[PDB]
Amino acid sequence: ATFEIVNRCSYTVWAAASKGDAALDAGGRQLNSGESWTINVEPGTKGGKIWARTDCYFDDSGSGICKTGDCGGLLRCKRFGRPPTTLAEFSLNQYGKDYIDISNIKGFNVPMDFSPTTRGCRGVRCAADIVGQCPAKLKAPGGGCNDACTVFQTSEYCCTTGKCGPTEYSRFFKRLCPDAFSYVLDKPTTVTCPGSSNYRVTFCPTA
Repeated sequence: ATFEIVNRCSYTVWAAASKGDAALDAGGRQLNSGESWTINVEPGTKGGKIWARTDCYFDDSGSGICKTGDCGGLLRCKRFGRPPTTLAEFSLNQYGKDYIDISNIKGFNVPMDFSPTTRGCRGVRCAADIVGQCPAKLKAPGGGCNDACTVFQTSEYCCTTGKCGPTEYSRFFKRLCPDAFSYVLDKPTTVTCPGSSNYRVTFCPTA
C-alpha cells in the first residue's frame, strides 16, 4: 500500500514510520515545508504508526536527537517515538478491511489529517492549537502537549489494569479533537476502510 506523507506546516518536520520493532519503508525522512514523501507499506501490516518529529539534529550517518518524537536517536526509525507525538495509526487488510485512527494517547506535537486516497471510507483529523492551550502541567519543555500517563504514571491515566475512566486531562484532548483517541479506553473513533487502501498523512493541514 501507499502512504504519501505531506509537510504542509511552515516548519520542517522529520517524519517517522514504524511498527514497533522495524522500520516501515525507509523509517523516516526530513520533510521541509511543502515536501511529500511516498512510502510503501507491506498489505496486512498490523499496528504501524506515522508521526512527526520536531527540532531534530542528525549527523552524516544518521544518528542524533529530536525534541519531540525521538525514536532511539535514529533518523530512520525502527522503533516508536518519545511522547508527545500525535499519532496516525493503522492495521491493514484485517480479514477484508484496513482500520485507521489518530491517537492523542501519547500526547500531541503536530496537527494532522489522515485521509484515504482511494473510495469507501472518510478520513480523520486533529487540527486544533492543542500546544496553545495545553494545560501547564502537561506542557513539554521541548515542545508539544504531553498525555497525563506520561506526566503522572498512574493506573488511572495509564489504564494499567484495563479499567479506567476519562479524566480532566483526557477530556482537554477530546474538547479539542473529538475524532482522535483521548485515553486508552475511549469510545473508538476508528475508521474501517477497504483492504489495500492508500492514504495521505497531511501535517499542519489547515496551514
